[PDB]
Amino acid sequence: ATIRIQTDDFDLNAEVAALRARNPKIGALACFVGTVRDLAMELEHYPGMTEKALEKIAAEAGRRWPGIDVAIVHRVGRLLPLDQIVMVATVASHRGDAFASCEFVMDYLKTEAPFWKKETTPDGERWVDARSTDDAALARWGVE
Amino acid sequence: ATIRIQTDDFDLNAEVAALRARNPKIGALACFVGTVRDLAMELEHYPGMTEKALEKIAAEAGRRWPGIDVAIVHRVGRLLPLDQIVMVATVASHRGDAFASCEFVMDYLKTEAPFWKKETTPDGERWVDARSTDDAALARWGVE
Ligand SMILES: [Br-]
Ligand SMILES: [Br-]
Ligand SMILES: [Br-]
Ligand SMILES: [Br-]
Ligand SMILES: [Br-]
Ligand SMILES: [Br-]
Repeated sequence: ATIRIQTDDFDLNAEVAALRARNPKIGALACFVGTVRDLAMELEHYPGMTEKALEKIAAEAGRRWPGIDVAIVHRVGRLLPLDQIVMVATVASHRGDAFASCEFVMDYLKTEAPFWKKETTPDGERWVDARSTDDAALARWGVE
Repeated sequence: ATIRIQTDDFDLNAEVAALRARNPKIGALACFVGTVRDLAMELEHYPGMTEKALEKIAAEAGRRWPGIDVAIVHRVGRLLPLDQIVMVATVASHRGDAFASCEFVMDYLKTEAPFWKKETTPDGERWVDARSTDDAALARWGVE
């Protein structure tokens, strides 16, 4: 369960190869990459706190789908349109568990991991909670 | 809808970048890579026929989730343990459609795309239908 928050960009290929190297006997790999939509974003985490939340999310995915492995890399800092934001990769013996766990981790990440976005309000620059709400995902995964 | 069957190996990064370059305004990308499990595999397709089936699968994904784009690269030939077999990548405005369409394409590919595996039987070398059966996926996607 390799989880990282960084400012540098990540290499999906390299992260996928390392996950496979840690899981020599299973071969179904699902991944997700989110990128700043071209519709600047300044993202900040809570050092230590946010990583622990991501570790808890990956651990819960492992409880629900025994035998998977999970990698998460999330960026922070000043991110431009088209920049990569986050990648989640999971591996399993079969594609069903790989897809489900990858989407579960993304849903839980987007709704619960502590991140903040900088926004300029009339008072001035503020940091606004970047967590999303997804009520259909919560019902899907059995939580209220 | 870029669909290819080839003997050469593929580069997930390069394929993902090209898909994003064809979809400048949406940023949620889901992908799947299947690899020969380390438990040689000789895979063959039906030239023309198999590509058309993959195109039909991607078109149906586009009918179900308007606004997505889909890329499929499938390998054939003599594939060793740990070799990449197949990649499917989808992009959408939001992660829900990206994940669902990617899994749908993989399920339909694995159960319906014409591929054959070489096997040595008592009579001798034979080519056996490599399509899988998934009855839970068929129910999930509304087909009987
Ligand atoms: Br790490
Ligand atoms: Br995202
Ligand atoms: Br599979
Ligand atoms: Br092509
Ligand atoms: Br596969
Ligand atoms: Br998203």
